[PDB]
Amino acid sequence: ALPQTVRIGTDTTAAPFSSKDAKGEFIGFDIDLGNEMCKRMQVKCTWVASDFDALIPSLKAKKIDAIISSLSITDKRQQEIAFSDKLYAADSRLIAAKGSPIQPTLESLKGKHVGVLQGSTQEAYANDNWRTKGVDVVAYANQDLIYSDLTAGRLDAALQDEVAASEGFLKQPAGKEYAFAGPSVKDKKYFGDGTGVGLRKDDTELKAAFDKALTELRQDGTYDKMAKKYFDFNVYGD
Ligand SMILES: N[C@@H](Cc1c[nH]c[nH+]1)C(=O)O
Repeated sequence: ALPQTVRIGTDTTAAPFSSKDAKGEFIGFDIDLGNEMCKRMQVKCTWVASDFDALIPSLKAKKIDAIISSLSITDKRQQEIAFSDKLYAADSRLIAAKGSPIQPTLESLKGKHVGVLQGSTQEAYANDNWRTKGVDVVAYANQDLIYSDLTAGRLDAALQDEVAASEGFLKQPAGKEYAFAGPSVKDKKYFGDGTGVGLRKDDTELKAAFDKALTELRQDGTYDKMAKKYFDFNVYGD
């Protein structure tokens, strides 16, 4: 007994997963995965653009029915919502100007201005480990503002999902002066185990339907073919 229409919230400032084209249409791997799952679930879907920090509150308030927005599956979030099976892996990594000495350490970052998406796992990590100890962690409503402040020289660095930074910024016109600063930062507590569709905990049938559709599109190679549009590596992980 699925609803006729499933409302999916997403933060469209995370190319190549979720963004808007020049005419305002939603594009990216998350959008492809969502549309493909909806097709297989035989439901209509409405995409809803939202600031990232509003997605979980909107889901709990029933203003949307699902989140597909590179939403990392973390222990903390499991206390509040449910998740589909893994959509893809997502590690975090710092970016800074090319030639910057910056590393993802307190010693390197103390007093420096570091941008993070408000509501993100990166904000949680940076707040607990960096802000408490004297890094100027600045939290933003969306990632476009982060990249804008970085290129304006207002930020020294920014922490976000690695593949989004690489494919959506470093390899794009705006990010040519920038590069990764240090290696990815893996931390089981903060960063979770890949991303998934966020769902209300009581929506057991909707979860089962998303899980079934995801399995199905992985089984028949649709996942790999869609992924190949964006990535020359195994985005799913393990
Ligand atoms: N994957 C991270 C960061 C992110 C998701 N969407 C945009 N940024 C999170 O779930 O918090």
